[PDB]
Amino acid sequence: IIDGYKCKEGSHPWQVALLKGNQLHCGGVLVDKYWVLTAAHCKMGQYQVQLGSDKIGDQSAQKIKATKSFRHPGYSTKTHVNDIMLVRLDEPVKMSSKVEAVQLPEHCEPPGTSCTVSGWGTTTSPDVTFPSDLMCSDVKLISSRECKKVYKDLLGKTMLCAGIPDSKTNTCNGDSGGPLVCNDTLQGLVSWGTYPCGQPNDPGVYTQVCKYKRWVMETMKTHR
Ligand SMILES: CN(C)/N=C1/CN(CC(=O)Nc2cccc(-c3cnn(C)c3)c2)C(=O)[C@H](Cc2c(Cl)cccc2Cl)CN1
Repeated sequence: IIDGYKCKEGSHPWQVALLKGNQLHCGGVLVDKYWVLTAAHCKMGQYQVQLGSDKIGDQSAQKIKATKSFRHPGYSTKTHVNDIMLVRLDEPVKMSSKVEAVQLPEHCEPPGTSCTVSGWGTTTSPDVTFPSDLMCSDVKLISSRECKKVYKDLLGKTMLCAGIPDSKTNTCNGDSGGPLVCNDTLQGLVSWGTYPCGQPNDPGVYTQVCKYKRWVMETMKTHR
C-alpha cells in the first residue's frame, strides 16, 4: 500500500496473509471458517495462511496450511480476466476479536462509493519497503467509462477500478488478492495497477466480486 496508514486494530479481522513458507506471497480475505478468497494469480501448490494478526509473520498468529485451490476456470494469464480464486483451509479457523469472515456482496456498489483496501505490500515503488503492520488505503470506486480512459482495452467487464483523484494512495506489490471493502461488503480483490505504483490518476484494478456471487456460492456449497 502506497500512501496509506496502519489499519486500525481489529478493523480488518478478515485479512489473511498467504505465505510461501514464511514469506509474503499474497493477501487474501476470509469468507468462512474454512475458505479464503483471493486472486487467481496468487495460486500455489500449497500455502501457509496467517490469520488473526495485523503483523506479518506474527509468530503468535494462527497459521493454517492450505493445499486446495479453486481458480475461476475463466482466469486468463494473458489478460487477467476472472482473477479470482477460493482456497480451502486444511483446518477451520477459530473466530475471535481478531478473526472474522467478511460479508460477501448482495449488490454491486456504484462509482463514487467510499472503500478501503488493505495489505502488507511494499509502501514504496519502485524501490521496495515491506511493512510489518497491515496498511490501509481509502479509495473510491471509479466508473468503467472513466477508468477506460486510462486503461482502454486492458479493462474487462468484471474488473473494478478504484482510487482518489490526484493521490498516490494505492495498491502495490504484495497487496495482490487482498480485500477492497465498501459499505461493509467485499467489492473487490486486488488484481493489478500501473508500475511503478502510486502514480496519481492511475487507478487500482480489482476483480469485481459482486459479479461472482453464483460461482463463489457453488464452490463453497456444502449441501444438496
Ligand atoms: C495480475 N498482475 C498483472 N500481476 C501482478 C503482479 N503482482 C504479484 C507480485 O508482485 N507479488 C509479490 C509478492 C511479494 C513480494 C513481491 C516483490 C516485489 N519486489 N520484491 C523485491 C518482492 C511481489 C503484484 O503484486 C502486482 C502489484 C501491483 C498492484 Cl496490486 C498495483 C499497481 C502496481 C503493482 Cl506492481 C499486481 N499484479
